[PDB]
Amino acid sequence: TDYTKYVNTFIGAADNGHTFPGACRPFGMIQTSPVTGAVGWRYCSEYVNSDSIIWGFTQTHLNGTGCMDLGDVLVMPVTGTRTRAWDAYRSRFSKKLEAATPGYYTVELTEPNVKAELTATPHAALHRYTYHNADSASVLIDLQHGPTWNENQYHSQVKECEVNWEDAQTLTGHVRNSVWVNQDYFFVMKFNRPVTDSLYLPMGETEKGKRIIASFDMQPGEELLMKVALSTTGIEGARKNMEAEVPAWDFEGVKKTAHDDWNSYLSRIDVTGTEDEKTNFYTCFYHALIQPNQISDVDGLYRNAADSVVKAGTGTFYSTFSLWDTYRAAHPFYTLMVPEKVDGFVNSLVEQSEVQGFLPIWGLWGKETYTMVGNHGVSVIAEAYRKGFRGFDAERAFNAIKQTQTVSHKQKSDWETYMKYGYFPTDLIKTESVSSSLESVYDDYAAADMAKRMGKTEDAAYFSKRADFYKNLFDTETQFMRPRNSNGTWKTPFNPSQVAHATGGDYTEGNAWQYTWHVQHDVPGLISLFGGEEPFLNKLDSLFTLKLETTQADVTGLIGQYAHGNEPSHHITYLYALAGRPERTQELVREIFDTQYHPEPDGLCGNDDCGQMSAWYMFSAMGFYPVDPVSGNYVFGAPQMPKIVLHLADGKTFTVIADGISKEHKYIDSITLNGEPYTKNYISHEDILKGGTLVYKMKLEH
Ligand SMILES: [Ca+2]
Ligand SMILES: [K+]
Ligand SMILES: [K+]
Ligand SMILES: [K+]
Ligand code: NA
Ligand code: NA
Ligand code: NA
Ligand code: NA
Ligand code: NA
Ligand code: NA
Ligand code: NA
Ligand code: NA
Ligand code: NA
Ligand code: NA
Ligand code: NA
Ligand code: NA
Ligand code: NA
Repeated sequence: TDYTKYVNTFIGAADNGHTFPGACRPFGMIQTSPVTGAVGWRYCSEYVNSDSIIWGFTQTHLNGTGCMDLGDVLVMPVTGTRTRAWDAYRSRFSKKLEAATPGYYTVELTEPNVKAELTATPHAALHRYTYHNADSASVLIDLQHGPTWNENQYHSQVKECEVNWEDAQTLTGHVRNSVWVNQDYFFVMKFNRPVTDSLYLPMGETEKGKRIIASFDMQPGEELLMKVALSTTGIEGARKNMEAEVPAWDFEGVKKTAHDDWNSYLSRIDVTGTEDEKTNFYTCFYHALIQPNQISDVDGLYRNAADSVVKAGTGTFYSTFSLWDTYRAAHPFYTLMVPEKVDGFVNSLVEQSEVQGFLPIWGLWGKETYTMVGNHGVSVIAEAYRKGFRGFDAERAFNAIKQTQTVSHKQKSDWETYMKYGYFPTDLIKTESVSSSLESVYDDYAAADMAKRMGKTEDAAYFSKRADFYKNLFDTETQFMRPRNSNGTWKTPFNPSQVAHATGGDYTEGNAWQYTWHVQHDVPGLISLFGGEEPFLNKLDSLFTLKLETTQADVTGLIGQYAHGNEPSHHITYLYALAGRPERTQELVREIFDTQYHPEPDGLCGNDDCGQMSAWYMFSAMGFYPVDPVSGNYVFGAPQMPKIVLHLADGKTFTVIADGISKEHKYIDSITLNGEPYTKNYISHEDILKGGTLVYKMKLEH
């Protein structure tokens, strides 16, 4: 079966989603995709489905980020007049003739009257342009272009740019830009026809990039092929990358390689359901596998955070580690379904820690962006170790964890303050005091877990003490995780609904209603703080029913104050089950499936967040979720499709059956594992990997 047919790459091409529709390989360096715009300047995302103007095609993209992006090397077919203003090469296009499938994108560009087709290898983009008009057939190569939230930034974003025509078919160059991350890239670009003339357009005073119009001698209907390979290291690295992957001009072959690569992953799960269910699921699977992105050359060389070219220990170095999001479910998903990449990811995290002094917080292009809170590379490593991954040096990995959690670092990890108080005090830490505290607690728990498993008794005791610090922020009077002053008192006034954006506030992208539940490692301890299951459940009921009338304009993703697009919320629906009311978890997961994920461009409730929203969906569809990722226990909610078969790495299969699932039959009567009654509220990683059959008998009665 061809599972790629269920991937709709336009899903999430919207303000809520921030996906890209163009061609990439799983975990690749190239995401070659259209840049679109409308009227005025859009803050974020290079493509949205409602736009009807294409600026060109860039070679690098992040999937589902809030605003960070790469968007390097804009190319655009041009016909007619060669010299124009920088913004005058754009084109309308029809939706009818735009199409995509994993590894491939095509669109008809009305203005130049050119069809564009894009495919990709791990390090190269390959384009095929058909010039219906071949009048001064040309290509714009725009090295100034990049994704910025305003136009002033756009015209100043390049710090350095050098290009060279090596011959009539080959352009090479180097760009450094600054916006979201300090990025150096090098490229080799080749055309399959000789360039007959080239022109540099005049650049703005602050523009350090270049805009090149390259021309070709062509006739109507003729094709031009362009390939471009990138490198972090140098032009020779880019050349070697190209030679390894696109040595000639085999467009159909590259497209097929990409198709087959995607199917080699997607075929690891067989979903039975409606067409829409399969489209939702396989598109999620696709989104989860776009990143982390390989950025090393084919020989393992990469440019690291010290701006030095070095060799990856494993031969491959990855970045794009959106760890605040992904530690929660995307990383667990890789441990199950993409285990052969986990050791490589851990090695990449550790190597960068050894350069910068702490694990990547939000790693991009091998650099640090410091985005969001916590240090959740710690969870990823501890989880991998707990689950039996041994393709990394555990001593080096634990040293990275220990340095991360005990040596203070930017932007938020002031451990002297933290250990003085047992929390980050709101009066001393201007923003995110509570979110940074509670999220750091999880990392200390993870550190303790790995320490215990390595027999590091003293370290385990140290980190276990820190893992209890969540208790220091729970106000029993109001029953919220509440900001706390350095003098011990609670912050007043206190509005538990007030959303924080570091406008400021003590939480991250949310409020106390969400963060009160952020104790993934010790849900029993949190229940105890509440005074038992009954008051805990009463407070959850309030979370899911509280709507605000004077604020909170877009309620996108919200069920009361539960915010499905905000990652702190992702484990919350499962807390009902963990407090002895699983039928409510079952109802709520179904509600999320009914409302928050549809197989349409505008069908997502929120940005995909580098595969985290997608991994949430895939786990929840199977009926279990990693509330506590390091534990390797998956807490039951309810399956959402009739049957899901996992093909595991050793040839075993784990089959999930939602026996009798329907619109109203959404509750679980009973669970059997390998034919025997199963009464625990979770299933272990080990039990999944053993293979077999998990049958949820579905019912109406509740
Ligand atoms: Ca989010
Ligand atoms: K923009
Ligand atoms: K860039
Ligand atoms: K279409
Ligand atoms: Na425009
Ligand atoms: Na089109
Ligand atoms: Na011509
Ligand atoms: Na950049
Ligand atoms: Na021509
Ligand atoms: Na590189
Ligand atoms: Na994790
Ligand atoms: Na989690
Ligand atoms: Na992982
Ligand atoms: Na890395
Ligand atoms: Na990184
Ligand atoms: Na992990
Ligand atoms: Na979660």
